[PDB]
Amino acid sequence: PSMPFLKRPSKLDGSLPGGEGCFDPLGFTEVFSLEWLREAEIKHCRVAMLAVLGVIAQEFGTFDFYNAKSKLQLSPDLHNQFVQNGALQQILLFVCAWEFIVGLPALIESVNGNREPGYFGFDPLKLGGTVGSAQWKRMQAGELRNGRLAMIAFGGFFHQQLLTKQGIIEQLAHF
Amino acid sequence: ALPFLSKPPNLSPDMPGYRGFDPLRFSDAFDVNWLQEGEIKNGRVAMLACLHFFVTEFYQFPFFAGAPKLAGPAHDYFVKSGAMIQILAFIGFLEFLLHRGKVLYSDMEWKGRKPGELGFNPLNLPNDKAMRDREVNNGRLAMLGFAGIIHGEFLNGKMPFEQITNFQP
Amino acid sequence: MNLKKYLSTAPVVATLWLFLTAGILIELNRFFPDSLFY
Amino acid sequence: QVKVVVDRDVVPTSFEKWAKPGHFSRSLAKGPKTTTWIWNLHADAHDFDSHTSSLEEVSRKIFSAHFGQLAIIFIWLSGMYFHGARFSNYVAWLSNPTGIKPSAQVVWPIVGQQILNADVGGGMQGIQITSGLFQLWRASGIVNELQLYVTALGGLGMAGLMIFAGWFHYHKAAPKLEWFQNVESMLNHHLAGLLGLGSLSWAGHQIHVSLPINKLLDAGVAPSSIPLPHEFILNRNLMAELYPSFQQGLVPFFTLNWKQYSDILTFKGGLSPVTGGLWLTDVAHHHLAIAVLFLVAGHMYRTNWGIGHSIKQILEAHKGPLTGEGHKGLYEILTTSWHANLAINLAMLGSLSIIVAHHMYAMPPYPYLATDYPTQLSLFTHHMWIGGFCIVGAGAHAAIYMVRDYSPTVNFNNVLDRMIRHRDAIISHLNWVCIFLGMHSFGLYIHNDTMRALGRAQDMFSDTAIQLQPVFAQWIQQIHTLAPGNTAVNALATASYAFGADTVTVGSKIAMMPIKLGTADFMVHHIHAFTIHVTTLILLKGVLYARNSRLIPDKANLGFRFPCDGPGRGGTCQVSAWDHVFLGLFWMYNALSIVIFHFSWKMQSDVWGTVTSNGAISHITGGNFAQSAITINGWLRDFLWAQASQVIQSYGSSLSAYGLMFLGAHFVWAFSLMFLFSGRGYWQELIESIVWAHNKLKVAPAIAPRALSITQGRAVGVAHYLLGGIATTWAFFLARIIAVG
Amino acid sequence: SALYTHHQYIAGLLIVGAFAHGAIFFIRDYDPEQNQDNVLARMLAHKEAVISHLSWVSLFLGFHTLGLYVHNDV
Amino acid sequence: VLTPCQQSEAFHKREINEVRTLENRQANYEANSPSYLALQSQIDQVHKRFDKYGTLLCGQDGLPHLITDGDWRHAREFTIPALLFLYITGWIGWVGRSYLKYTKETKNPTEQEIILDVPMALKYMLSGFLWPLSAWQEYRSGQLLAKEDEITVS
Ligand code: CLA
Ligand code: CLA
Ligand code: CLA
Ligand code: CLA
Ligand code: CLA
Ligand SMILES: CC1=C(/C=C/C(C)=C/C=C/C(C)=C/C=C/C=C(C)/C=C/C=C(C)/C=C/C2=C[C@H](C)[C@H](O)CC2(C)C)C(C)(C)C[C@@H](O)C1
Ligand SMILES: CC1=C(/C=C/C(C)=C/C=C/C(C)=C/C=C/C=C(C)/C=C/C=C(C)/C=C/C2=C(C)CCCC2(C)C)C(C)(C)CCC1
Ligand SMILES: CC1=C(C/C=C(\C)CCC[C@H](C)CCC[C@H](C)CCCC(C)C)C(=O)c2ccccc2C1=O
Repeated sequence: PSMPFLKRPSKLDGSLPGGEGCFDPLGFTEVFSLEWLREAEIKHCRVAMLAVLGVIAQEFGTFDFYNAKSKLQLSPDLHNQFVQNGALQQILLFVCAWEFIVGLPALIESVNGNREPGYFGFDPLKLGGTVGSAQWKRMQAGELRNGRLAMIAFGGFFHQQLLTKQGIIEQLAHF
Repeated sequence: ALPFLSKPPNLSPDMPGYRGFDPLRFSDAFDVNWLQEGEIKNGRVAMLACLHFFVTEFYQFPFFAGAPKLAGPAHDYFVKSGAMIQILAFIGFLEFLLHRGKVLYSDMEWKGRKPGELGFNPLNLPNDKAMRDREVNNGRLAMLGFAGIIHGEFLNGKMPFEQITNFQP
Repeated sequence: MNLKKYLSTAPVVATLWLFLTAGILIELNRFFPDSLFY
Repeated sequence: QVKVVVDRDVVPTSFEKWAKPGHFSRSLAKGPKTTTWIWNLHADAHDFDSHTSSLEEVSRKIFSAHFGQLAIIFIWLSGMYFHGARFSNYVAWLSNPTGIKPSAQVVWPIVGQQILNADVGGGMQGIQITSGLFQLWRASGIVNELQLYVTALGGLGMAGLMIFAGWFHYHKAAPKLEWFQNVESMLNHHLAGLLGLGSLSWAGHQIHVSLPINKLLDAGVAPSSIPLPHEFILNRNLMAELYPSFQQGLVPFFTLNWKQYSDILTFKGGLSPVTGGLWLTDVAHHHLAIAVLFLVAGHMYRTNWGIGHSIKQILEAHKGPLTGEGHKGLYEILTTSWHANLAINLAMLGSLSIIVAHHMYAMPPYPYLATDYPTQLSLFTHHMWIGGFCIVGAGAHAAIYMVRDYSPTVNFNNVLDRMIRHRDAIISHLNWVCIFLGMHSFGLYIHNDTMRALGRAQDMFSDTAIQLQPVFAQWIQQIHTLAPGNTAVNALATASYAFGADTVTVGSKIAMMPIKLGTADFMVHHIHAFTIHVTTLILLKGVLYARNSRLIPDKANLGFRFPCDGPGRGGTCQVSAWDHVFLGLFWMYNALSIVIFHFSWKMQSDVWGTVTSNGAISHITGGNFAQSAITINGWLRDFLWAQASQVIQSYGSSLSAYGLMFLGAHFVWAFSLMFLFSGRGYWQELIESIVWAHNKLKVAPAIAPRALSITQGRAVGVAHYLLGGIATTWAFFLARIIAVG
Repeated sequence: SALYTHHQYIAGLLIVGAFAHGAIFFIRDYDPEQNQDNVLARMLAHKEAVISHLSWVSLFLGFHTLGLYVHNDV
Repeated sequence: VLTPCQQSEAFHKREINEVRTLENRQANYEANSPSYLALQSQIDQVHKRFDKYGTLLCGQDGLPHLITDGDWRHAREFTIPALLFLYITGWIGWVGRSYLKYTKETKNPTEQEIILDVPMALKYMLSGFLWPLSAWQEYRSGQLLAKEDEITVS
């Protein structure tokens, strides 16, 4: 098939930046028109890369004056420390300023089909921010791969709780 | 102007203060010239209104109030004292002559190329040039700074002034 | 594209206005409850 | 044969046609020149056999619409599981159920209405449940809040699968009609696949969840020492302690040594004396009986493998002499006309819901259900009321078949229209039975009313006076006493304790007492047979005179929702097959209003109440039925004057919202009469006399303000007469039994 | 308490009769040619204002007894 | 006789009776129950409720009556929300009249009323703020009214 897999040869996609191929074994692009899903893939992979760098950076010891970590999940020590602090509200609310205000119409631009649904502009880099064909697509696939690895990697950075009950660095300090 | 192809609204680029920004497409349905007039007027009266929060310092306290730097119940201090009704008489009896059509969306008097009425302009060094843009930036800045002074008076309540020096929550 | 026409119909804008003024009454009756003066 | 042909990309999914209201009807896409277009927009929103005669497009529309209905039901049950999770006192209710009154909904604190938050115990207040969700969760074995949250989120998950399923089955994969007229497969999967695997899998839940959990809660274990239903399947050892037949595994099942499964499954009947519910051994064994019995039942319809029946060769084979043709045509009626299927399924669905009510009051199947009497009342009453309305839906959609989808070529001399040949002899004998039962069901009440009012109580119909002891019901109830030794050989107790032995009490609350039926209960059963026969009169007159009466011999040429013909024939108001359904809704209100006024007052006199020291008895009214149901002043006084007193004095307390939904429902009931009595020949130029007052001030509305039409101007009188009339008894009933029970 | 309610229901009956023979007067007894622009013809002329304002004052009271009674009852 | 309500006896009888009656449920909970804090807030909302009705007139019933004469001592009772209200539905009525005399002269006035043109709607919603001296100046042009509209036989 056009897939590098069992068989479903180019159900709808293939020209998108999956450089190792078009994966799609379950019928989502069959009936979801794929642009919504591409925005969901890219937005989840961006926020997952911020998630995994958040977990690592919080495990490398930074607090102005707060509670010590011992984990970075399981709400009433970490997550529901800051909600009752009245602290994570605004860092959600500016995301509301990002999503409802300048992300929801952009998603509308990612419905009518004039978006290429990454692309909030945003290249503050000289000598390497090629907007064109080669480096833009081969770097968009790199954002995509490191973002997907951030998605599963953040799954593993969450679910080391039952036989861990500890950090990830202290998971490395035991086997 | 906003990069993700969100720039065919009902606006026009030759309008003063233009920088290409309406993601929630309020330019549609709301008469872009009247919205421009509302941004100009909110900017100017917000501009004066936060200028009052800079002239709460010792100058010009003529015998009537004696209670400076309150900014909260100061509204209660001058509603209670009276004559803020009379400053609505001052603004109301001016503004009838400012616009002369004086109704919000019905019959906006688009005559003089610009939301600026009669040229209240005795000094009159610029005309309606790109000085209008640096009126708009000094209007929007004086909107958000006005809000920051008031919410600084809300939760802290300490100082409109001395939050700038070394005072932090 | 034509969703905003559906959000301009009679019952939907009836709910987006009576919901709104309903919230004016309820949010104006949580902040100042028992208001028989003025 | 059986094959599934599915159109793909049927309808595009833009919001374009949402901007065209009334896109669907070419009779209604003209746009509103009048305001009657507004209401006809909603009266034609689901006339699917009026959009287009093409049954393929109709059948796609309905089959996709069912998923919208199931989507609203999964939003509803996910709502009940979340209000059970975050807002209810269910975790505290699980500790002591007979003391803590069940509450989920916790009223937001605005002006005054925070007083509706009833301090029902559990440390946390809120308005009291009467729907009985906590009893179904204790039966289902939900221990803590976590299963309520997770099952709520799975409820939203299935709601998403039903929205996506309905969108998927109207727009981008929608089937052909040949899929739909493949009905032996439809029965073949609903008897077996839906109900068979439903009852079988539910027997799985009860045996592997409820039997250990409601053995532990029957033993009185606090809801912290109870292990999860999780932990009963990692090892059989936690269940072999509870039920020692799990130690043998499935080996006695496959060797058919089913005597070994007497621990898990049995046939005991009766009630649990500790929880006041049915034995879940009996209930799990029961769902196994529905399991094997329905999986037997599903496989009698030949689909592809040439094994099974077809409905055609069944209905042809009953070629009886007094019908002539036999049932020839009914497989072509019921697979081409949807409205006839809706008539049958609403009749059997509604009568099933009535059966549900009668089987829930006397065999209370949930633990601690008969203890809290409001959940025992309102689950009789609610299922009785939808169980009513669905029968009028049968009487309507039978007529909607007879007006639209009747065709005499397929339907010639069969069992169907041979009724309509002698529909005078149908409706005339219903007329006679209605008069005979009205005299002998209500003339007895005017009799006892007069004889009690004339002083001569020696001439009444009481037990002391001329008695009317129900012979047959007492005899067969005496058979039901003699069941579990004689005929139900392997039983222990009877089918209920409404039949046989002495009462079952849980927490000094009478769960079920043997109901005594003497000479007043008799006459109320003749009320019920009477007002059932009147609805059968109006809903068979609505069907046999649906298509072509002898008054008006062209009704199919006029339609179903036509108002009338005219003042000719001396006046032919209210003559359509819809107008009989208009009448059968009022008689629905009558018939069920005296069903529940039999229920909630015989079982406040003969069953419910408390028990005191030495097993002594105390009812709520205190045996005050047979000396008082025989009259109407005893009925109205001793029931509607006396039981109202806890609804009426309910102000200043948490029962005052029923004191608002009591008066406001009297308002809506009384407000229907304005629509029922008057008509649009008044209101149209009353309104136009107001249109002068808008034309004077230039406030003429561009959609022209008509009055309502006639059929809307009586349909709304039904829908207020029933909303106000039903919500009166709603607020009266829940404010009565919450105030005591 | 019997005389009061007696003469009140008789009173309302007799008003309703006076208006009912009002309508019998305007149908089976009214001649708008001997009443050429007369006071009765003037009454039939502006009757839209009369019905608009009885409908107005009725609509004012019925939202302001039921408004105030449902307010006091809530 | 309407006593001033802050000193009437049956008024303060209702104060003791409702603070005590609602207070009876407050001893059903511990010192840190959420319901106990809720009834703290409710007791506060009863003492504020009875102090903020001080300048009313509760007679022998102990219930605060009102006066609708325009006595100017009872102006906050009736006439200030009277003029306030008449301003609000004069706003609403002038908005609706102005929008109907918009859609009366459009392409298709039927489709204008199902689907409200929220551009022109929210034009007239906000522009109808000063309806006394705008409706009055459109009355002086002889344009608020009409003449020779529809009528029956005579
Ligand atoms: C054994 C298979 C099976 C099962 C379980 C069902 C179950 C159901 N059918 Mg159904 N049906 C089947 C086969 C089956 N059908 C076949 C073969 C035909 C064609 C002859 C039809 C034709 C048909 C019609 C025309 C209608 C139904 C309807 C219904 C629903 C009745 C409402 C109810 O009880 O809610 C209880 C709800 C549940 C128990 C949830 C059930 C969900 C589980 C996961 C089973 C669904 C599996 C699904 C059918 C598999 C599709 C394959 C696909 C994913 C590849 C119920 C969900 C009615 C309805 O409401 O439409 C949806 C309806 O109008 N069915
Ligand atoms: C309380 C008011 C009331 C009463 C008494 C009735 C009574 C009746 N309705 Mg009914 N109906 C009512 C309200 C009422 N309706 C309302 C409000 C609606 C609105 C939807 C309808 C709609 C309706 C329909 C649609 C139909 C009926 C029918 C009937 C008759 C059923 C047969 C029967 O019971 O005969 C027995 C009679 C009685 C129980 C009445 C009391 C008779 C007493 C017991 C004996 C006689 C008294 C006395 C001795 C007379 C002699 C003395 C006198 C001459 C001086 C019955 C006469 C059906 C019909 O036509 O008949 C089958 C029918 O199809 N009704
Ligand atoms: C419809 C219900 C009903 C019934 C069953 C009765 C029955 C009775 N009433 Mg009565 N009553 C009723 C309604 C009813 N009432 C109403 C509605 C009122 C108020 C208007 C009254 C007011 C009233 C008074 C004031 C008194 C009674 C009294 C009585 C008793 C004697 C009357 C008598 O001699 O019967 C006469 C009976 C007949 C003439 C028989 C005719 C009917 C026969 C049985 C039909 C048989 C047909 C047959 C089955 C055909 C098939 C077979 C064939 C084909 C071969 C009797 C128990 C009296 C009493 O003292 O009570 C003890 C008395 O003083 N009643
Ligand atoms: C409970 C019974 C009831 C009620 C309330 C009314 C009320 C009214 N009738 Mg009436 N009527 C009745 C029975 C009733 N009638 C009966 C039995 C008859 C004999 C058939 C008539 C015959 C009749 C005639 C012939 C006329 C009236 C007229 C009127 C109106 C008088 C003007 C007025 O007071 O408006 C005030 C408005 C009200 C009292 C309406 C009630 C307030 C509502 C409930 C609030 C609005 C809805 C609320 C928010 C709930 C929303 C519901 C929810 C689904 C969202 C008024 C609506 C006249 C009319 O049109 O006047 C203009 C007229 O000419 N009536
Ligand atoms: C366009 C808005 C509008 C305006 C200005 C008026 C104005 C008037 N109506 Mg009214 N009316 C309206 C809408 C309006 N109506 C609607 C929508 C209905 C149907 C419910 C009625 C039903 C009605 C009746 C039945 C009667 C009047 C009467 C009157 C007159 C007396 C005032 C009164 O009591 O009003 C009555 C007010 C109501 C019944 C309730 C108000 C109606 C709605 C809720 C508010 C209207 C706002 C509007 C929908 C906003 C839409 C435009 C906006 C989206 C841009 C007055 C000329 C009476 C008359 O003839 O007196 C001389 C009379 O008897 N009206
Ligand atoms: C938010 C936070 C900040 C505030 C941050 C912002 C920056 C606040 C400051 C905002 C500034 C921009 C206010 C600007 C005021 C400008 C005044 C009002 C201009 C007045 C001109 C008027 C008089 C009109 C003049 C006509 C001009 C023209 C010449 C005509 O011919 C005639 C004539 C004279 C009428 C801090 C850190 C500074 C302080 C904190 O407490 C709060
Ligand atoms: C207190 C007093 C007084 C006053 C009073 C008065 C006098 C009042 C007025 C009022 C009045 C006294 C009124 C009346 C009423 C009446 C009525 C009630 C009428 C109406 C009518 C009817 C009812 C009918 C109608 C009609 C029609 C419809 C048609 C034709 C015509 C007619 C008219 C017949 C006096 C001064 C004495 C003195 C002192 C004391
Ligand atoms: C009162 C009455 C009417 C009049 C009912 C009128 C026409 C309907 C009044 C209610 C409608 C819904 C008012 C329309 C108002 C719109 C909802 C807009 C209002 C703004 C917001 C509430 C959305 C009949 O048309 C009628 C017909 C046949 C028999 C009896 C009667 C009858 O008794």
